[PDB]
Parts: sequence; C-alpha cells; structure tokens
Amino acid sequence: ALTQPPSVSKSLEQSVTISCTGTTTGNSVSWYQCHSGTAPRLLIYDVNKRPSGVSDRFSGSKSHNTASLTIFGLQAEDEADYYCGSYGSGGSLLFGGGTRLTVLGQPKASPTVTLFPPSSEELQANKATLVCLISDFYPGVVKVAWKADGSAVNAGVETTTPSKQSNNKYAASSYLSLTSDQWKSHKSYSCQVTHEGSTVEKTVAPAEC
Amino acid sequence: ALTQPPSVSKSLEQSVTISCTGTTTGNSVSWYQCHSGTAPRLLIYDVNKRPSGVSDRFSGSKSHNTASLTIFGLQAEDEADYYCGSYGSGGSLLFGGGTRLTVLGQPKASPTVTLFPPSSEELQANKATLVCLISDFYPGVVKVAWKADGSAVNAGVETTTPSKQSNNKYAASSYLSLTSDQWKSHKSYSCQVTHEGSTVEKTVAP
Amino acid sequence: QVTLMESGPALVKVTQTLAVTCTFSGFSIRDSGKGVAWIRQPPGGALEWLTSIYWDDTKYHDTSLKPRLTIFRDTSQTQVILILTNMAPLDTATYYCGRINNGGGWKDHIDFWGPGLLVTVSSASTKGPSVFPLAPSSRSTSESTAALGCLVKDYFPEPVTVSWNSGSLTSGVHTFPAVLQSSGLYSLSSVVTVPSSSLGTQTYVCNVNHKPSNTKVDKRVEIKTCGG
Amino acid sequence: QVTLMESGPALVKVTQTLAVTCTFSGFSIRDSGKGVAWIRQPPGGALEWLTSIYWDDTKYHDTSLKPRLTIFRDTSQTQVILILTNMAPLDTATYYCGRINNGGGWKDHIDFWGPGLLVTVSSASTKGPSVFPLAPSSRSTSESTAALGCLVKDYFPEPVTVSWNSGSLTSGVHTFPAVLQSSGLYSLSSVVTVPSSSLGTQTYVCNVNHKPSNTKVDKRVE
Ligand SMILES: *[C@@H]1O[C@H](CO)[C@@H](O[C@@H]2O[C@H](CO)[C@@H](O[C@@H]3O[C@H](CO)[C@@H](O[C@@H]4O[C@H](CO)[C@@H](O)[C@H](O)[C@H]4NC(C)=O)[C@H](O[C@H]4O[C@H](CO[C@H]5O[C@H](CO)[C@@H](O)[C@H](O)[C@@H]5O)[C@@H](O)[C@H](O)[C@@H]4O)[C@@H]3O)[C@H](O)[C@H]2NC(C)=O)[C@H](O)[C@H]1NC(C)=O
Ligand SMILES: *[C@@H]1O[C@H](CO)[C@@H](O[C@@H]2O[C@H](CO)[C@@H](O[C@@H]3O[C@H](CO[C@H]4O[C@H](CO)[C@@H](O)[C@H](O)[C@@H]4O)[C@@H](O)[C@H](O[C@H]4O[C@H](CO)[C@@H](O)[C@H](O)[C@@H]4O)[C@@H]3O)[C@H](O)[C@H]2NC(C)=O)[C@H](O)[C@H]1NC(C)=O
Repeated sequence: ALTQPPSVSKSLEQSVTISCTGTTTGNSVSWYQCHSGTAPRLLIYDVNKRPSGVSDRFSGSKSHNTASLTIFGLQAEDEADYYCGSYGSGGSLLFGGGTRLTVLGQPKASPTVTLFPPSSEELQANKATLVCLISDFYPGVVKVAWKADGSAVNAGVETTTPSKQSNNKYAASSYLSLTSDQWKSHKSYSCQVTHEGSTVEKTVAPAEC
Repeated sequence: ALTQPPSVSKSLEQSVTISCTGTTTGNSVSWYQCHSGTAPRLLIYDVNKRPSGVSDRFSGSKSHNTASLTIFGLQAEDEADYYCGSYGSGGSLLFGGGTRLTVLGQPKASPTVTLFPPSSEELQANKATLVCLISDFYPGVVKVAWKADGSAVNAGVETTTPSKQSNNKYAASSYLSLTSDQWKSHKSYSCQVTHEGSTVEKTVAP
Repeated sequence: QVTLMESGPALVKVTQTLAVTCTFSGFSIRDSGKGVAWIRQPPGGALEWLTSIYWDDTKYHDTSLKPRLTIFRDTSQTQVILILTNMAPLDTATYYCGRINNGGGWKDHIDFWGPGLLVTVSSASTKGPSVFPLAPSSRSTSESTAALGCLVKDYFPEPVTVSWNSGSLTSGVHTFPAVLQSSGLYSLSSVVTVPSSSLGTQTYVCNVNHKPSNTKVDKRVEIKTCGG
Repeated sequence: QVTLMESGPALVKVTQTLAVTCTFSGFSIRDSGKGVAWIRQPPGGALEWLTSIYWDDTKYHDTSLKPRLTIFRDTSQTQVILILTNMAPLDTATYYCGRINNGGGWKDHIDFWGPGLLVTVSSASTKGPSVFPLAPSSRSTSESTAALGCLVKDYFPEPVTVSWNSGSLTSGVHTFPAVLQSSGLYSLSSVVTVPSSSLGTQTYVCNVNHKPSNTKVDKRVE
C-alpha cells in the first residue's frame, strides 16, 4: 504494498479526496482512522463501501487504482490520521501507513511559542535544554524551522495528533539541547514556527527571566 | 507423590536413616535437600552414587523400593527438608512430600537481640515504628512481648515465625507501630523475647 | 455488543518474550465468518498488523515475524494469547487485539475493539530516579504558557504523571512530552502550563513520578537568583 | 564453570497469564540424558515438576495440568521458555528452571538448579519501597561490638535486597525474612557489623534494590 499521500491539507466542507493504491482490484479494500490513544476506528467497509453504523460525513468509492475517500462537514478533531486496508492473497490483511488530514477551512489561529529558559536551575546543573514548546495554533499541523549558530544536537521525532489543548487549538514540542556554556558561547537561538502559515518566533537572552 | 515420613528427630551424634517409596520402577531415585527460602541442593544420584565434590557426610545407599538416604556423622547444620526424585512413565518425573530433620542434644543458644526507634519521615506523617530484631537462638522457638508504656501491640502485630540463619541458629523480627504523638506521649520503648521462657530484653531512648 | 480486553505487563527485559492476552465476548468464536487479529503501534509512529484467527482455527501471520511470533488460545478459558520472542527495545508499542469479519468467500475486514494496551520494551533502571526542575518557563516564552517542567533520569516503570501548583493558574493547557531518551533507563520531561510570566526565581515544586514506584529524588526551581 | 538462570515478570495479575525464560552456561551440549526442566514449589510447600526438554526437541508434559502449560524455545536465542494458561492466584510459588543429565536414557540427574523466580499473584499491581536508617539517638557500646542497618516498608511484592557499600564493607551481617505489612504490603530488615565509636570517619551504606519497580537507592546508615 500500500501507499497513500502525506496530509491532503484543505477544506471545511469542499470535499477532500484521500487515496491509497496497492491492490488495484478493490479486493475487500477498506479504511480506518488513528486518533488520541483510540481504537483504529472504522471508516470504510464491504468491497470499499460505507459502513451500516456510520454517518454521511464520508464516502469511499469502489473506484479503481484510487481506493478513494471523499469527506464532508469537516472539523478540528478530524485532523486525525487516516489509513487504508485490504484482503490480499490468503490471510494477508494489508494495512496502511498514514495521511494526517489538515482541516484548513475551520477558522485559523496563529501559533504561540516557548523556548526553554537559560534557566536559574540549569545554570547550576550545567545544562542548556534548548527544547521549544508551541501552543494555540489552528490548523493543528506545525513544524519548526530553527535558527541557531548551527548547533543542532539532541534531535527528536513525533506525530502531533493527540496534543489538542483545553482551548481546542493545538500544541507541540520541538527537540534541541546542549550544556550551559552554550547559553553564552552560542547565542543566535530562535524557535521559528510555521503551521501552514504565520512563521512565529521566540528568541532568548544569555540568562533566564 | 513419592511417599516418605513428615519429620525425623535424633541425637547430634547419631547416623540417621531416611527412606521414601518408589510407586513404580524406583531403581534410579535421586536425592535433593531444601534448607529453606533458597534454591535446593543435589544429593545422591543414579542409586548410591556420591555427587562430585559436595559435602562428604551424606551417605550413598540403596533399597529396592524403600529408596534410602542417610548421614554418617550428623551435625547441627543438617536441620533441613529432604526429598526423593524419580524417573517415571514417558518422562513423568516424580517427587516426594519432603521429610524435615531435627538435630537434638544441640545447645539451646540464648537470643541475640536489638531494638531501633522510629524515623523523622514517619514523624512528618503522624507515624512511628519500633523495629525489634531477634537472632542467634536455638531451638527454632519464639513468642515476643512489648512495653510501649503499659499498652498492647499496635498498628501492626507483624511478627515472624522462627527462621534459620546461615549457622543452625534461628531468628525473627517484630514491628510495633504508633502515631508520632503516641510515640512522644509514651516513655517506655521496650521489646522482650520470652524464647523458651527465657527473659531477654532491649529498650531505646532519646 | 461484542467486547474485548487488552492485558499483560507494562514492560519486560530484553531477550525475553511478549505475553499478552484478550478474551472474545458478547458473541462467540463458533460464530461464522468472524475471527480475531492483533495490531501494534510504536510511540508517535505508524501502526502494524501481526496475525489472525478465523471461525475454523486457521491461524496465520506476517512471515517477516514467523520464527519470532506465535498465537494460541485455550478453550478451557476462552482466551487468546499473543506470543513474541527476541524481545528488543524498538518493539516498544501499543498492542491491540480486535475482531475480524467477512463478506463472501474469502473477503475480509475488521470491526471491533477493547480498551487498548500500551507497552514499553526495555533495558531496566530505576537507579536513583531523579527529578531536575528543568522548566520550559519564565519570560523565555510567548505561548499562553511559561510551562513549569521537570526532567528525569532512570525510570523503568510507566506511566509517568505530572503536577505543579495544583494547576491553579494554568492556560493553553496540554502536558507536552518535552524530551525522551533510552527505553526503561529513561531520561524524559513533561510540563504544566502556567501563563507566559517570569518564573525561575520563585519557590516552585513539582511531581513527575511514574505510578508503580511512587518514588523520586528532587530539587526546587529557585536554585539561582537569575530566573525572573 | 556451569550455572543456570531464570527470569520473567516480578508479579502477575489475578486471572492474567505468566511467561518465563531460562538461560545458562553449559551451552546446548548434547550430553548424558541432557535436557532442561521447569519446577515449582507452593509457598513453603513441597517440590513439583512441570515439564522438560532434551538434546533434540523431544519434550514431555504433566498428565494432571496438561492444557495449563506449553513449552518451546527459539534454539538460536539460547533461552528455554515456558508459557501458561490464565492464572488462579494459588499458582503463586517459588519457580525454578534446572539442567538434566539422565545417563544413557535413565538414572536421574537434575545436575544444576537456577537461583529461581518469585512468581507472585494478586488482583492489585506493584507498589514501591520506603527506606529508613535505624541508628539510635542514645548509645553505650564501644569497638566493633555494634551492628546497624535500614528498614524497608510499603512496597509490594518482593523481592527487595540490600548490599553494604557495593559489597565492599560486607562483614558480620544479619538478614531477616520479610513480613507482610498488614495493609497487604511487605517490609524487610538487614544489618551489618560496625565500630561503635568511629562512624563518619568511614560511611556505611544501605544499597537497597527492589526488582518489581526496578528501584535502586543508596542511603547512609550513620
Ligand atoms: C522414513 O520413514 C520413517 C517412518 O516409517 C521415518 O522415521 C520416523 O522418524 C520420526 C522422527 O523424525 C519418529 O517420530 C515419532 O513421533 C512421535 C510423535 O511426536 C514421538 O512420540 C512422542 O509421544 C508423547 C505422547 O505423550 C509426546 O509427549 C512426545 O512429545 C512425542 N514426541 C516426541 C518427539 O517425543 C515418537 O517418539 C520416539 O522416541 C521415544 C524416545 O523416548 C525414549 O528415550 C529417552 C532418551 O532419553 C528416554 O528418556 C525415554 O524414557 C524413552 O526410553 C520412544 O520412546 C518412542 O518409542 C519413539 O521411538 C517419535 O519421535 C518416528 O517414530 C520414526 N519412525 C520409526 C519407525 O523410527 C524416517 O525418518 C523416514 N526417513 C526419510 C528419509 O523419509
Ligand atoms: C484424509 O484425512 C485428513 C484428516 O482427516 C483430511 O484432511 C486433510 O488434512 C490436512 C492436515 O490437517 C490438511 O492440511 C491443511 O489444510 C489447510 C486448508 O487449506 C485448504 O483451504 C484453503 C482455503 O480455505 C486453500 O487456500 C488451500 O489451498 C487449501 O485448499 C491449510 O490451511 C493448512 O495449512 C497451514 O499453513 C497455512 C499457511 O502457513 C496456515 O495459514 C494454516 O493455518 C495452516 O497452518 C494445512 O495444509 C489437508 O488440506 C486436508 N486434505 C483434504 C483433501 O481435505 C482429508 O480430507 C482426508 N482425505 C480425503 C480424500 O478425504
């Protein structure tokens, strides 16, 4: 095998058309969704047709090399992750690799941004935990285009699907760290944050406030 | 499962005989022992064959169905539980109920005893524990008593039955417990063993 | 309706075996066209199917795991067990049984779940479980937070909790996995979203302990006067 | 060389399932009735053989339990394994694996036995230890006549163990079997010999370790 697109970034109702391929024959082809610690929730049933217990907000076509999935009446929680699946040769329950839908048409909100402080605690511990935290963005898909003196160390990788905030906007983490000398020997730090737009920043002083 | 007696008791000088019964075939019963709380130890193998390099006092011997084990010079340390093991149908390995050994004429010995007061991290939580430790005694007999002023045992009667040491002496512990204000308002802080009716006491103070 | 549950240990040592368990309920294994399967998902990554059983006990599995996996059930306990060997830290994931169902002759799909189970595969240390007050905080921030945060070395068990100031002043709220390294020798950090004020000089205390130990060694935020 | 080990979970939940593993010196030698076994003993009870396997995957099983148990390995991974049914808490025991050496196809040797595993069952999950130093507020002894140590409390289940400056100050030790703390938890005591009047010119350390939480902590006795 299966393969599917990255993020299909669009819409509040204007129907997004997700696809997967692999076995072009429709052979018990189907779809499912991944969301915050949930079951892999059913989207599409049969030889790729709509389930009995499931609403109008989606339609999977039988179609051809597209296992295609039309979507309607979108909302912020529908920035979940989307997966194909099929029946292959004997017992082969083939399964997807993800497409995180970005629901652009709901109103949106510009990012708000935290760099780690040159902290009063880390100045004793000799640390520079140069990690960034991000809040208040919509759409809920975001990336950090870091500015620094080339000092990229202590990297990390995530899927941001579960980190919706209490204020229904989204939040995220971005990964960078050194020792406390590098609050002073290096200085050009800024967490620069793009969420399909805005490109918001937060810099730091050489010492915490 | 192999049927054997529950317990055996004899004088420290005496070469004790033990037996267990093979329900079928029997003429390949191995032997093992269980000093408690710990992995077991190999004894006699094949039939009558001495295990290589373990203590030489345990006695290679034979019987046709009453599979038999013995010690030459008996010693105090030999108080433990003793087991027969057997081949059986299709790899159905079979095993005994055990037999305990007691080594009489041995002196046991009066208790070594220690007592310790409650701790600050209990006092921060309105708690207190007194830790009473009882050790080096013989036989494996204990009863224990306390004098937190005139009061009875509180917030955990929590006391061991008798247990064997590295030597053939025996040990136990007890954990009389209080609130911190009960500790501060009491003034006698004492534990007493009563082992074999012998009076042996420890006490703590600020 | 149908009902299921996901059960077993939260972690294991390297080289050992997975052993996890689930019972079919609210219908029966004798019911035609149905079956049961298993899925896993590493933290922050894609999901992965493993295996199946159908209404005739025809077992099957992804061949890429075949000497590593096996799947079994006991009628005498109406219970389905998933087995893995060569346990290695990367195999850290959620694991999940689920029902199978079909249309016509060999035309198959999945349709039910239990609560789900999260598992970390690990080398082991809770030696001196440290809690350093390293906080994504003070006026270093423009975030509707200056989230107070604590950072760890040597946890083995899970899950990890977080608390600061009973949450009393919080906004923009999420817990943020802020960093993580070394499965079951863990170094990691998480946060509470007090507002974008200056903070590091102030007398704050945290919890970030893991539920099975209830244990930490720790220090206050105010270690130095230069913190706002 | 020869020594055996076994390991698995420190606790199992009431009506969940156990699994365990066993590795060794003496590596897959095809010797005199050579095999490996699993054995258990109920709390303070007799021994009970479960099952065993030999110099090829010829393998054999108890009549009374059969469906309750299953046995295999991945030979290349060099652990013997055991897998079981769902559990009634009576299945709590001291469990062991062991090495077999039965002659030409008869005559018993179980010629090595592992250090064992504290297989324990409850409806409840694990709880972590609290530790306290025990040295008294008022004192009267002199010379190396004294002994001191630490209390452990509030954990569940066992094992917890203690060492004395990473073994380096191990002398004149007493250790007591743990007791159930009456809320449904456990508690332990261990003690080492010390100079009565010379604490602080050297430090004496309770190196406490608790496998279920994997918690390991060092504290001064003085
Ligand atoms: C040509 O064609 C030939 C057939 O005509 C082929 O020969 C056959 O080869 C296979 C092995 O490849 C052999 O398999 C048999 O399988 C049985 C079932 O698995 C097995 O029975 C055991 O039954 C109990 C039941 O409770 C289970 O617990 C066992 O797990 C189960 N399996 C096993 C593997 O054990 C048969 O067992 C044989 O071995 C035991 C050995 O036990 C004795 O020795 C022990 C030594 O320590 C001792 O401790 C014991 O106390 C015993 O004294 C014997 O007891 C059995 O009688 C039996 O011999 C067995 O594995 C067939 O039996 C072979 N047939 C013949 C006639 O030999 C040949 O390979 C083909 N070649 C080609 C090129 O095609
Ligand atoms: C003589 O007596 C025997 C026993 O009473 C009768 O049945 C034979 O029994 C053997 C052994 O049990 C059968 O072998 C097994 O067959 C399974 C069925 O496969 C068929 O069905 C699927 C579709 O459902 C087809 O795709 C496939 O091509 C076959 O037509 C197999 O699944 C088994 O395979 C194993 O491997 C796979 C892949 O790893 C796993 O998914 C499976 O779970 C399993 O582990 C296995 O090969 C045999 O098929 C039976 N033969 C017949 C003719 O029925 C006989 O019927 C009887 N003889 C006569 C003439 O009556």
